[PDB]
Amino acid sequence: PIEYLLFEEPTGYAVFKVKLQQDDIGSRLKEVQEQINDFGAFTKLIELVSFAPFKGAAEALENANDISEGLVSESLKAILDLNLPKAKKNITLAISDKNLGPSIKEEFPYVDCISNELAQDLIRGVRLHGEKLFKGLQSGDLERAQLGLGHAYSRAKVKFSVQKNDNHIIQAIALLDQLDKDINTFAMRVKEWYGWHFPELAKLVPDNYTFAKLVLFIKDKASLNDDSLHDLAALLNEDSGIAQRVIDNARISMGQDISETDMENVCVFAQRVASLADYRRQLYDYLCEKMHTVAPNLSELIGEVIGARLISHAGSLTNLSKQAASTVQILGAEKALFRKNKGRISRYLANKCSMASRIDNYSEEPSNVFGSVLKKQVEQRLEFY
Amino acid sequence: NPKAFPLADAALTQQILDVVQQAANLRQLKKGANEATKTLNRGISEFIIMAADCEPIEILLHLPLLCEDKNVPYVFVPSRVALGRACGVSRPVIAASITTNDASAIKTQIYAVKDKIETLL
Amino acid sequence: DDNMRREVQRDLLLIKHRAALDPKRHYKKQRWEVPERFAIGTIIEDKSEFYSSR
Amino acid sequence: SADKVDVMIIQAIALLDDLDKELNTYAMRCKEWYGWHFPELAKIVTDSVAYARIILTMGIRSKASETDLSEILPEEIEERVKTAAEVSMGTEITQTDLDNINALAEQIVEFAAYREQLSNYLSARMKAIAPNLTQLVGELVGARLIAHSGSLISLAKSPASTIQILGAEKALFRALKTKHDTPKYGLLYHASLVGQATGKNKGKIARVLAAKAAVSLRYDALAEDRDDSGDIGLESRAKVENRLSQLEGRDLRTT
Amino acid sequence: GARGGAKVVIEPHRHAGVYIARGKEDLLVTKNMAPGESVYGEKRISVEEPPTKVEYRVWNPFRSKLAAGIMGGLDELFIAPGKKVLYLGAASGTSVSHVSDVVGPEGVVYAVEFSHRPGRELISMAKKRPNIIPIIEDARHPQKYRMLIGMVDCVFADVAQPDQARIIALNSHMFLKDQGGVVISIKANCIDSTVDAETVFAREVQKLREERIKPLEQLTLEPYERDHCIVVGRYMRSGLK
RNA sequence: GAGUCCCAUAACCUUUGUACCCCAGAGUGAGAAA
RNA sequence: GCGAUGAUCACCCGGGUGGGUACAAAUGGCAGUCUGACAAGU
Repeated sequence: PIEYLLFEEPTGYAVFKVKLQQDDIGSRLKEVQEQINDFGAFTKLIELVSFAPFKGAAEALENANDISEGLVSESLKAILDLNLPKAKKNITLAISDKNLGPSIKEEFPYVDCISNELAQDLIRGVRLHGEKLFKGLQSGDLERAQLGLGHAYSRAKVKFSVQKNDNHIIQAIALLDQLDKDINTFAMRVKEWYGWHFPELAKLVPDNYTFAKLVLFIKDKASLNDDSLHDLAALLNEDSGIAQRVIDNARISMGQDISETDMENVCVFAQRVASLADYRRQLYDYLCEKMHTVAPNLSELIGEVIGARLISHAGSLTNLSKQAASTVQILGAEKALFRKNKGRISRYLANKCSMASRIDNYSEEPSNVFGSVLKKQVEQRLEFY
Repeated sequence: NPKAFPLADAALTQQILDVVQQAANLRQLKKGANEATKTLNRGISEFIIMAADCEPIEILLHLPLLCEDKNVPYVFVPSRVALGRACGVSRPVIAASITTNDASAIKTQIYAVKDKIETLL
Repeated sequence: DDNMRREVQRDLLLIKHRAALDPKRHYKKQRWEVPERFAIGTIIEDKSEFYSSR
Repeated sequence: SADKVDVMIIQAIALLDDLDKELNTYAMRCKEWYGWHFPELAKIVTDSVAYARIILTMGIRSKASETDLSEILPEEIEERVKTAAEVSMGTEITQTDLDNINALAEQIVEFAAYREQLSNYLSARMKAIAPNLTQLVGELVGARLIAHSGSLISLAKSPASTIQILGAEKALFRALKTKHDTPKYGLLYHASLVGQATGKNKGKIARVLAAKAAVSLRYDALAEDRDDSGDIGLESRAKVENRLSQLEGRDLRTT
Repeated sequence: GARGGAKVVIEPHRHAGVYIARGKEDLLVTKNMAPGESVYGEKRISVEEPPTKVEYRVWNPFRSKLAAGIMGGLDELFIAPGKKVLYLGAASGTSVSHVSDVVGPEGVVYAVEFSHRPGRELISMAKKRPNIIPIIEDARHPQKYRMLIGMVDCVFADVAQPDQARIIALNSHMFLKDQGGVVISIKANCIDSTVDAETVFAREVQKLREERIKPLEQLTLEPYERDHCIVVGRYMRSGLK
């Protein structure tokens, strides 16, 4: 007595019409089970009459939760209303879920829901062939929508959030040290290139970042004016006296003058080193802020940079928390993060560090109150030994 | 809802602690969160007892994640000072573990309480 | 590759006869004819295993 | 003359190889870090510079609906990233995060912008210090040959055979000691002419091209009054092409 | 034994998608989908291939029951490359991540878990592995997540509940294909602690036959686990005779 | 005539410079001080 | 005015040698730049 079948698909809802009804008494016979697998026989049983795709991803999740609780979304109300004929005698609808049945009946008094094994068997067929039954109707791809909906449905129940997230910390550290290496490497090259044109400056201004900025100014050593002397004197300070030495030594040096095109790169290349240092300063401050937000307790106890390195070593804040006190100590024992009486404080700090991580990881909005008192406790231990 | 969950009642807590004190006498009790973390890792823990009044609780909330993943029962007792007294040590204890031993003289009592915690969870 | 670098060849010959390397090991019985597809790899320890297994 | 120092060549090529590595790691870092927000991009768009430009045009998946990416990506690829945007698995990110990831992206395009500038500069230098060599082997391979020897003069004092196999000492010097056959391409394998050849002709062209390379190279290094025209290379290039056409024209199979 | 820098010979296992790393000791290893990281701190093997650096993960039998099944010599596993697998009782990525490795990028895994504390970790691992669909929902009610699961070539159930026989049946009826695989891990203490282990295994097998699952094989997991057995069966809707 | 394709753009060893170490590791688990 | 939120657990004359861990450099070592007259067509 089944006449219509309702199927819920991540793309949308599909309604079918059952042309022929399969044998009830022989339902367990091998033959009636085999026809479910064969597509040639199955098409004779059911046909697609309607398909209403969801408007968007957000709609799919709303119906995914509504279907989970056995509630009838506005979309499902529409498709059934459009299809099911008005009906002494009631149109029969096959649904997978028994919990969904009463909800449909309240909305539509004239439809009877069936979810017995006969209905379950047809649903098994529809799920089995999937897009093949849609006769080319646009269901997108049933697998990609399934994947996207699954993460959406799951995280909604768990209440996953970005505030808890600490992967941002891990990425910044791997980038911060990489910036530090690259700034040094290129800054070294800037010294060599401008070293050829005027080697004595690389001795005068050892600080590379100072050297790069000064090279942007004194492109050609031949240019020497008292006004320029003041301008380069403004760069850094004359306490070292480099302002006077460069003016004097530029007048008198063995530096070999290089081409304008090569000069053009020393300033351009020095500019790139300047930008990276500017970016590295920005990224370091971003890391500092994020630790205070993510792991205020760990960051306050040891420091923003050190704690982030400890988090990266464990691979995640959660991994750090689950570890025992002994394991955390050897976690930073390769870079001496925590460093006989010297060893005792290292071990003592390790236990407190492990305690700090637990508070950060399992609190939705960690505060820094416990981290400070934890640190003062270490300070008293520090004074004692 | 509360982070410390589930919390054993007065009737159960006295039964739990009575097992704790005997396990201490038989050298089958591990005391402290760090010890309890090791036992779960080694898979030698019968079940974990925790203190619900730990200040803050968060310093022992890594155990439930370990306890469930290994399918080891766990329970909260209201008092840490009382739990420490049961353990046989002179300081409060926030977490304890009952080591696994099928040859223990107190096997039946451990299994009796272990059933109650499973139902309570 | 058909080159069959002698360093690789000696490695596999040192695994066919691994029972005699150490007098306290005494592995199971097996033949291990050289497979036609294999690769050589280096283990990477966990950072937590710095003292134990590194 | 300031325009005839080879030490700029050896540093320029050394810097270029360093840049190709660092630009790669930064491109990689952006792919995981921004891929957190939207992991499906890396599979769709593979080019690093293109990937960075997507972040620049649209900061967040929400912008994918209205933001137009046509200049970066073709039509069929560009709609894919729109479809992935609505169904994606990634987490939303704060503006503080976006500014930092956005800053990293600008470094990617900036380095690519500067990398091509360095390549052009090396081309100008190679065309001014050894113009004949560039006409024959090419600027990029030409620079590496100079850098391997350490100086233009030292390469000039090397015979043609060494220049053929300059970049394959390990294979060569392994082969000599063990009484096996020796390599035949070395560093010149990336020369344009050798690429045009096929089969065993690659080895023959490598021999012919290397011999002419030494002639064009020696005229570059030891000529007191060299004109920056490359005429010796250009006529040398014609001979190699003629040898190539005749060498390729022959067919082993019987007709 | 298997220290850091030691070199090993990687060769294929009899089961597709599983590899053996020989040496002084033998290790069961699966190819890593997300190279460069370990999900539960296992040892990893790095191989240079033309050159790209592939990475392998060590499979620890004492942590994953399925791995203990391989070591004891299960004849048939329906988990193979390019097959959809429904993993019930996915506490975390300890064993699902390895199952995700075997199926390959082409296959998929639907990880089903109930408790939320491990679920958050299951989602986190899932993002690194695109072919894992995490379902944080009770496996006793397969209908709640029917939208999220298509047909699955095999069903693997590690759920530790007394009524697991009902869980396996309901999920198999909805999602498992005809002639599809069923693999179940049974812990006798969990089902019935009063009676001995063998009766529970004998009792549990009977329920599967009632539920139209033909048991092909049972294996005990000692010495890795005590009181455990893995039963591999085929879902024969047509007839078990 | 002749192995680019086991990164000579490299690996390994030695020397120097810098910064740390001379305790156990799945570390142990109820003592310490008087 | 303690503690399971964790107690306890190489050499030589204040100075110098020995050994270990991370990085950088070396115009320091391994370390030595292939053969040499034929070939292709009718």
